[PDB]
Amino acid sequence: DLELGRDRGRIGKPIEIPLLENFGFDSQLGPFYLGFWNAVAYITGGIFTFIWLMVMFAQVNYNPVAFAKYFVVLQIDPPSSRYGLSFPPLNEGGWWLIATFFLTVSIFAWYMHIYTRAKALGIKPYLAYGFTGAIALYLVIYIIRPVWMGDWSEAPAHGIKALLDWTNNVSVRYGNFYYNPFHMLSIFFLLGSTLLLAMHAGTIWALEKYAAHEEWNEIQAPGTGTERAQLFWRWCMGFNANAYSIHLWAFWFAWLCGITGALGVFFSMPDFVNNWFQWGIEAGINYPQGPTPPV
Amino acid sequence: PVRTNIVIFTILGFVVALLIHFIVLSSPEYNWLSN
Amino acid sequence: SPVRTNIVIFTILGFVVALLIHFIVLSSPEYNWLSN
Amino acid sequence: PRSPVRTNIVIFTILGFVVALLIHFIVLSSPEYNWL
Amino acid sequence: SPVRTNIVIFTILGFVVALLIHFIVLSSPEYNWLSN
Amino acid sequence: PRSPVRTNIVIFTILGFVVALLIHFIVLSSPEYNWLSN
Amino acid sequence: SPVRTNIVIFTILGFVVALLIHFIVLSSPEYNWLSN
Amino acid sequence: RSPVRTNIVIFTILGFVVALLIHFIVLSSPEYNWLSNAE
Amino acid sequence: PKWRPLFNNQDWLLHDIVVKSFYGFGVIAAIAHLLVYLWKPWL
Amino acid sequence: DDDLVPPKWRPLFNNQDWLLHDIVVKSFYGFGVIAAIAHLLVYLWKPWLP
Amino acid sequence: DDLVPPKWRPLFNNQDWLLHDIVVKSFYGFGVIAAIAHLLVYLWKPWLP
Amino acid sequence: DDDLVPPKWRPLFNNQDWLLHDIVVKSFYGFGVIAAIAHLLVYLWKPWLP
Amino acid sequence: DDDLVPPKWRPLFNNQDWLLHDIVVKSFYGFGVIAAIAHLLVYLWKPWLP
Amino acid sequence: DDDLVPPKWRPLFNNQDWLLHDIVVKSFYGFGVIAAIAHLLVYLWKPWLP
Amino acid sequence: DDDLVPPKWRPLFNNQDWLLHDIVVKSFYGFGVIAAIAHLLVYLWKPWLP
Amino acid sequence: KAKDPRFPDFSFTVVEGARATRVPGGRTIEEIEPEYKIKGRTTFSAIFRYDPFDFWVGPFYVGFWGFVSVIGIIFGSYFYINETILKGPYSIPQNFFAGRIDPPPPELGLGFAAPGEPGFAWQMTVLFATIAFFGWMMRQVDISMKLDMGYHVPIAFGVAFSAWLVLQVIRPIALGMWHEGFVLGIMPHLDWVSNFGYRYNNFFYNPFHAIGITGLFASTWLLACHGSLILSAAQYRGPEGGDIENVFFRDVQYYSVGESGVHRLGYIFAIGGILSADLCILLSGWPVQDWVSFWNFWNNLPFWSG
Amino acid sequence: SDRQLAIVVSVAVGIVVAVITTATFWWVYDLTLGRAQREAAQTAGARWSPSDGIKVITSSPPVTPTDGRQNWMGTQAWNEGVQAGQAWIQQYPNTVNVQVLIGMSSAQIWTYMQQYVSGALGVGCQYCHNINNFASDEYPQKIAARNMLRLVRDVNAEFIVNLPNWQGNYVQCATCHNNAPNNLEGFGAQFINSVPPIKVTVDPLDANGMAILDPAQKPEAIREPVLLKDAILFYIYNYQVWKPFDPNDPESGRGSLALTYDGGRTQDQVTINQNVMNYQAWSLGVGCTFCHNSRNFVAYELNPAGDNVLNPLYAYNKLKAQRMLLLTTWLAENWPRYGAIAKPEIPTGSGAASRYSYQRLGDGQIYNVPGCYTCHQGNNIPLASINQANIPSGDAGIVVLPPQIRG
Amino acid sequence: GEATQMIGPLTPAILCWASLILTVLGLGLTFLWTNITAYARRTRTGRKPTAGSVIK
Ligand code: HEM
Ligand SMILES: CC(C)=CCC/C(C)=C/C=C/C(C)=C/C=C/C(C)=C/C=C/C=C(C)/C=C/C=C(C)/C=C/C1=C(C)CCCC1(C)C
Ligand SMILES: CC(C)=CCC\C(C)=C/C=C\C(C)=C\C=C\C(C)=C\C=C\C=C(C)\C=C\C=C(C)\C=C\C1=C(C)CCCC1(C)C
Ligand SMILES: CC(C)=CCC\C(C)=C/C=C\C(C)=C\C=C\C(C)=C\C=C\C=C(C)\C=C\C=C(C)\C=C\C1=C(C)CCCC1(C)C
Ligand SMILES: [Mn+2]
Repeated sequence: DLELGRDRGRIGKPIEIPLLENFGFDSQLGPFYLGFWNAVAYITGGIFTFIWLMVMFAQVNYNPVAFAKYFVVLQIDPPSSRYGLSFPPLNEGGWWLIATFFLTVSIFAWYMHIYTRAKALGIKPYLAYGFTGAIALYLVIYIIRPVWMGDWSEAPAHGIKALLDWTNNVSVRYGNFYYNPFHMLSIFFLLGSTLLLAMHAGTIWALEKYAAHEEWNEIQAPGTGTERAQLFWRWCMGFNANAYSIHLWAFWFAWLCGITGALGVFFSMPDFVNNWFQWGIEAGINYPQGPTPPV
Repeated sequence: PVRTNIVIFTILGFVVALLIHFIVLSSPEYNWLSN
Repeated sequence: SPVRTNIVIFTILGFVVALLIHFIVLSSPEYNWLSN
Repeated sequence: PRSPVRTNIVIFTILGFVVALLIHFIVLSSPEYNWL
Repeated sequence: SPVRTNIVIFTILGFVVALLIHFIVLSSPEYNWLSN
Repeated sequence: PRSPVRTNIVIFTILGFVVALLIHFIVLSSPEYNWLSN
Repeated sequence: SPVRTNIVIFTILGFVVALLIHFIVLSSPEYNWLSN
Repeated sequence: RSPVRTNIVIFTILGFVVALLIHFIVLSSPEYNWLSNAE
Repeated sequence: PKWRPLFNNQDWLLHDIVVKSFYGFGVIAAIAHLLVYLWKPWL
Repeated sequence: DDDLVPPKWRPLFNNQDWLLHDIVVKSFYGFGVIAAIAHLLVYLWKPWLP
Repeated sequence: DDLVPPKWRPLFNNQDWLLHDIVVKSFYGFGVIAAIAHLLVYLWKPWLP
Repeated sequence: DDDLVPPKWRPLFNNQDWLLHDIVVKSFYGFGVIAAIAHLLVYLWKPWLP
Repeated sequence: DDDLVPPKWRPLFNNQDWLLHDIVVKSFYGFGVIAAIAHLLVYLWKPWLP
Repeated sequence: DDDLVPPKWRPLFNNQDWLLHDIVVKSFYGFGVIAAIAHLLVYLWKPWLP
Repeated sequence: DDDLVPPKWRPLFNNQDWLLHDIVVKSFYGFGVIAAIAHLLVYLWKPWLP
Repeated sequence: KAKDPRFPDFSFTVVEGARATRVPGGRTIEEIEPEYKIKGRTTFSAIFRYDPFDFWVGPFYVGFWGFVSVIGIIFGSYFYINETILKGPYSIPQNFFAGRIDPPPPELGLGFAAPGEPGFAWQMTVLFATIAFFGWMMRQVDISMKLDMGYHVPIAFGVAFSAWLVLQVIRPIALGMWHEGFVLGIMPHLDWVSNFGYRYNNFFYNPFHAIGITGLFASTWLLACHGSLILSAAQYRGPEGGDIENVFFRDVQYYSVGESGVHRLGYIFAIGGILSADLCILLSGWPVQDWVSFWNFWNNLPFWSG
Repeated sequence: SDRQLAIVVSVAVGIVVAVITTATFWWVYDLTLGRAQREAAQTAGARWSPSDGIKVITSSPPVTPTDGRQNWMGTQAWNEGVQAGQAWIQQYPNTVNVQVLIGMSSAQIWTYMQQYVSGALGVGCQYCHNINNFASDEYPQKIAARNMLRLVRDVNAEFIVNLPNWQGNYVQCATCHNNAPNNLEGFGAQFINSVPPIKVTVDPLDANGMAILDPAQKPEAIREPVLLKDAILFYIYNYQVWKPFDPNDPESGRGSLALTYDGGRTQDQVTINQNVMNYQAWSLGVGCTFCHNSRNFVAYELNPAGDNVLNPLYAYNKLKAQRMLLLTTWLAENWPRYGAIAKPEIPTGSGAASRYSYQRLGDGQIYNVPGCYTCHQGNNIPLASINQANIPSGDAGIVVLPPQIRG
Repeated sequence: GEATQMIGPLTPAILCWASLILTVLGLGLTFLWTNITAYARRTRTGRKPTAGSVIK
């Protein structure tokens, strides 16, 4: 909310590409807005990107061809379980710690940037309230669970293939994450969000002819376009949701996925749940296992 | 012309100080919090 | 002059720095007074 | 503004820095030529 | 108006290039200055 | 006198550099020609 | 009628099929002019 | 008019793809391998 | 200019480009298959 | 305008696409000649067809 | 408004024609230097024979 | 209406901003004074430096 | 508005940004000498370079 | 506006852009000649090529 | 709005943008000498090219 | 607004006057519903002149395809309940989670079972569920032509139906056995989804699975951002009415894809990921049986040997 | 029915063309690759016969030994070796120097050796024997063969005949040699080309089941950060069981690779463990559900529920894998005793084996130790292993596999 | 019963059943609320707008 800039924080002049209008997309790349918070976010993100890329590059002994070849499988490891929450020497966890701190600062600065910019323009800051869910998931996974168990070693490594490896490792270590009451709810909300986006986007694209994509003008005054969507869904399944209600559904279905699932990640530790399949056995939802070998 | 350049400057003065402090603290002998 | 904005940003920076310093000092393996 | 030469120049210059970086890194990763 | 945006990109390029070889030199065990 | 000689020219320069890059990299990856492996 | 875009697809198709044929020929153990 | 232009492009794409795949299949065969035979 | 309300003299030229190519395709392909199968035949 | 384009192909073409396609065709035939030379000279090195 | 070749009037103006000329001349400069490099590397170590 | 603001920093400040800034100055300086005692107590309990 | 600022630095400045900006140099330098003293004491504690 | 430009490159270069092309052309040789000297020096250290 | 810039660079830029493009050149020249003196100390410490 | 004359349109038109039918307070269900109840335009009423199915029984449009879907729903649900919840390991409340239906045995191959053999239930349930889903597909097609709309919702539901059809028909047909489907039952189907994919050595290293994961996550992110934008800007009444949304994103994300653009992008985001997931399932087991070592070709590529 | 019938005609035509082109493509596949694939597939899955090694013996260039031995490769050398064996068994019908194969006549020794010791290693008589005097041990290769004959008896009797659901397969001389005398491959191409080059820290399990975190209490090879492949090798050659399999509880049978229990390791060690299990899957040419159920990797199911993606023989395979992990740690422990020639430096060039099959054992010497892929080579049942149903009963079976090394 | 894997004072079966029941109940209630307030409502009190069209 310092906003720097020349003209209300915006530097430069708009750039217009008329080709994008043909496919249905807006033709202007606007003036760039530089504020305090987005400047901090950009600086911290650049530092994090530099640290990540350079620590990966040093592992292949600065070979560009080997860097390109092994870029996906290269990773930065967190501190080992021996150090707990302490600061290890570099190249064995210090690099991970510095990069994680700067990434957290970048995320918080971006949240402040969107909150401030929504307030400045007069609209309500509902984009930041929704970003709070992704922030919660990231915070839990990276800091809160590791700091709670006192091991940095349970946070994901800094690589493209490292995230997939961490997902598989966490699921395997804590017993078949499919038996997670919150990861089940998380899957419900995520798949429901994808389904919701599919139906809503398909409806609006179909009703493009009736100016149903002008949602701002149809919230206050529906018109024939909104009606030929409400009736479509009412005839399809027996209930509909006007322009305002459907966006509430979208926002809530998207946000709840972060919270229900941050809870799932948080509870997956020896203090609360160690075996999720044993949890399901105690819940009686498993198909019965069977006899042990005779021997 | 100069207000932006002051703020940007500053937030660099801060990020670089944080970076050097972390690198100094992570080094084994220079760790003053382990003894 | 953005005196109010600078005041708020300065206080938030102080809070963040104090939190980080407390975390780093308490997590260090010499100063965690959990030996009592 | 009779020609885009004032922006093409920046593209050529950025082409120079990237090629210099790539060649420098390739030579630095050579076991023969490692100077550090 | 004349382009005077080079000054900003050029300062950033200087910072990035200086930070690059201040990291590469650290990675080298012999040229390290932070062990003892 | 309107048609995209410039657009074809700027795409005719990137393609050659990309091809040369790749061509050089393959010959450097061959153990019998790699100069920086003696 | 599109003649200005069917010769862009023509050129890309020819270039891609040349790439593939050279790659396939270079991979054969009897046809390998580099590693021999 | 009705569509005959889509048919022309689809037919060319299908012919090219089938020819490429059939060549690959022929090339993968030990007997018909022509760029790998020694004696 | 064609008693064929489906094409027009334009798009019944384009079409015709495709209708030749096939005739040359058949002859050269038959020659290639004959040459190949004349050197290592099948059943 | 269409003065250069031959009269048969009035529907699709205009003047400049005729020139573009003509240079494309000439490039294609020169390409074919050079490729034929390369294929013949390669066949004398290591035949791939008995 | 162009003094380009009586043939290539429909596509070329002096500005674009001058641009096309430079890259045309540059391509043949590329050619002789690439021929020099290929001939030199062929004498150093033949690959194709 | 900026009689309280001294002529020195008149254009950058008005009455309310100056009033807030005086409070901020006192707060920061007392903050440092308490910091001195805190770091003194810490150093006479667990010296990290020599 | 433009008197305390110079007779050369005038298209680039006015009174308020000249102050607001003159404060920064005094902070900069003063930090700087503090940092020099801190670096001297740290190097006395242990040298990192021969 | 275009005065010092060569007469052939009038449609493309006015004074502003031509005076920039001149310095870029010069620097190319100020980033030329230096690079050749560097390579010559590195060559007689260990030749990469026979 | 310029009356200090050299004659040949007048049409390009004014006093405002060339006054700070003397500050940047003074930074570059001097940034160079500090870099050279710093480099020589390291080259005496351990040569990296023999 | 500046729609690039030298390229094909591909953009909407707004037909004649569907911009002035906007009542400033919203119409009730009473006036809206009779307006667009035209009697005709059905993918049956066009071929066969005059069809019925006691149309509209409440809020719902019955239709011929609705009847087909009702028949399929009744029979498939009967079979699935009768041998998932009725017959299972534990009590009926607990059997909901743990009940299962298993595919036919391998030696059946591609062929029907008998009314009582181990696999008849899977075959009948999948056939009747496919019929019900097809009926729902064509009912959605019918409702769209009722209101003169695009068929994008039927197309996306067809993409989902294509995922289901791949999984339960195409891969079993291509591999020659019905003993390649997936178990029916909420927790048994999770167990199957685990074991399949673990038997291919860490399904995470599937390229098309990664593309589908990206599509899913990006669709959720787009939904969140779009909902937040509309909810925040719904209450704004100022200088720029609808552009208050474009300028806000241009301040945040320096493109601000338009109002129609975001919906088109969401459609592509939702459908492409599921299409890639279909491809991943199709390629899993037929050509390749190991996904970790499938990347063995990456090491031997010409430019990477050292 | 207006002129819009054109689109449906187009659809019908494009469906017909798709049907005919797919049918013709599959006809071409049957005519070229389907035929070629099926002959090649028949070769795979067939057992190993003594003729396989005789063919490579007789169809190889003669070699010139530098250590004072005659050429042992080639049809002529094979012929004269067989003729000299005939002469020797004519001279002495009773053996005079056997120490492991006690109780065999000289004719059965000749017959057993010329098949299952010659084809097994793909070398002629001249490798270890002296043609003129057979019984004399002149070269270290014969001492190695003696000790390695002892290894067959020990390994069979200690691990193989003990296996639950044994199936009947013994280990002969060809099971890990696979018609190759020396420099055998311990890890396949999938392992070397599919394991990422990253550095990891591995925490071994203590005898009670807990982890050892401080480096000073760890085995020597893992006290420093190591590559993933080297940690895989350490786990393979340092495997122990701290919770012996008790059928009465389903959470038993946990060894050095156990993760999900009350004590437990962190998420990091799952990468190393899963890479070890990936190597095991690659060695046998099977998936992860060959022994495990993805719903929980701890169970020993016996009769699993979902059979389409699982192996019905789940628990027996899991227990066999545990026993052979113990076997390929016992081999590392006792390799110097069973006649293995120590290598000075790890061989490099043409003939070497992947650099991972060469290990530095306890007495600071480099050996070529076996691995999981050595005896398997992509098959869950080793194709060079002999089934007891393929062994004739009695006099003829003495030639095939000796009862002395049967266990 | 002694459940080893407890999340606070919550048995596994209670947590699963409560999660399912709460999700279904909430979904039904939100469906009813959304369908009721879709169109403008007409009664003797007044004409309530559709969902949020009177910025109050
Ligand atoms: C690539 C697929 C595989 C995966 C993901 C996998 C995963 C795992 C995991 C997570 C464990 C530790 C589980 C624990 O808590 O008990 C484990 C252990 C084990 N696995 Fe695997 N495994 C795989 C393949 C295999 C295969 C093919 C076999 C059999 C040949 C196998 C045999 C075993 C055995 C015996 C154990 C117990 C080891 C121990 O107790 O020390 N695994 N596996
Ligand atoms: C064995 C033996 C015998 C030896 C071992 C050898 C060894 C290991 C030693 C190595 C030593 C090294 C490498 C020393 C390096 C010192 C450096 C880089 C100092 C930089 C100072 C930079 C300084 C003071 C910069 C000051 C900048 C100022 C005052 C800038 C001011 C300004 C700014 C920023 C904005 C605008 C206004 C203004 C121009 C006034
Ligand atoms: C590798 C294996 C294994 C087999 C082989 C693999 C294979 C697939 C194909 C073989 C070959 C190909 C495709 C060679 C193709 C080469 C080309 C097209 C190069 C670009 C050239 C032109 C060049 C660089 C000249 C360019 C333009 C220049 C120099 C400057 C241009 C201009 C622009 C930018 C505008 C402003 C300034 C100016 C007007 C001067
Ligand atoms: C024994 C009898 C005894 C039968 C046994 C079994 C059998 C022989 C066959 C079964 C099936 C077939 C018929 C396979 C045939 C296949 C295909 C799909 C070919 C590729 C085609 C496309 C061809 C050749 C021509 C293609 C495309 C062109 C010319 C593109 C053209 C055009 C562009 C791009 C747009 C407009 C302009 C232009 C006309 C130039
Ligand atoms: Mn919308």
